[PDB]
Amino acid sequence: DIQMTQSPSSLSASVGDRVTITCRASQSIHSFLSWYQQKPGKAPKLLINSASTLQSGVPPWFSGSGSGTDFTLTISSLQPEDFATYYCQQSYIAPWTFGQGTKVEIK
Amino acid sequence: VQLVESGGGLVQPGRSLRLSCAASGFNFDDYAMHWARQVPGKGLEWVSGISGNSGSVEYADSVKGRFAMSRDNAKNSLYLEMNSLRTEDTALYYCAKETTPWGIYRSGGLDVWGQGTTVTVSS
Amino acid sequence: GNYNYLYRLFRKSNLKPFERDISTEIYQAGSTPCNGVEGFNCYFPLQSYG
Repeated sequence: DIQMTQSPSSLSASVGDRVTITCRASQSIHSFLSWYQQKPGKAPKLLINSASTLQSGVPPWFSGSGSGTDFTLTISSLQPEDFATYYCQQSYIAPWTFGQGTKVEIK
Repeated sequence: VQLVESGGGLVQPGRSLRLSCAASGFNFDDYAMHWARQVPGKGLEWVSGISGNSGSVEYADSVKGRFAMSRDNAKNSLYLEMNSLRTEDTALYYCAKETTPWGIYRSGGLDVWGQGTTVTVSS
Repeated sequence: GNYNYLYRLFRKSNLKPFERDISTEIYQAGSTPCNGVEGFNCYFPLQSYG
């Protein structure tokens, strides 16, 4: 396989802004999708699973939706912990591919 | 062909917790051992797998380098060492055999399911 | 969540006008045969709204 891309490749925002990350799929993905959060030099973590469920220990300001092909993730307010890179992967069929990665920096 | 799982429990994230399931009623062969995890209320996710003649070890996309498996055919029990535990790994654990160690067309295994012991991780 | 809102997610072909689907048979599974199971690549076509 599934060729996937994410947009934009980079981002720049301050504390409290509203940004969004969008990544689509070339094949019908429906709802089984995960949005990973990984820091440089550290282990990843999962924030939103199945595009609608909030994980345990994940703060509620990370909210997402989307079905079919187009997917989106919305941030109500940004935090000092929020500044890192982001991946989104599919979880449907024969082995999956990762994203090219977006980055949020201090502007 | 009965698979009884054990080793699950409650433990803090970042700590190690080794699980095992013993193979009973299974004639000895080169069957590819596999592992599958199930988040409660969600779909099915495969974890890892080891084929015959040792080696041939593969994992999932997110568990590379943090899971260790070794197979001992004398005790008929398979164990997995869990390292770098996170809060995401709370799921129900099923270990599968796929019961098709054929020389020709070894793929396409009918993965059986055991009783299963779930794990709980609280931060 | 009293989920009496079951619907259909998958079908082999498009549904024609004024036709009702009732069968609970497992979805397409083109690569591997499901053979009457809900394992890998095997889903029931009935999910609820919740």
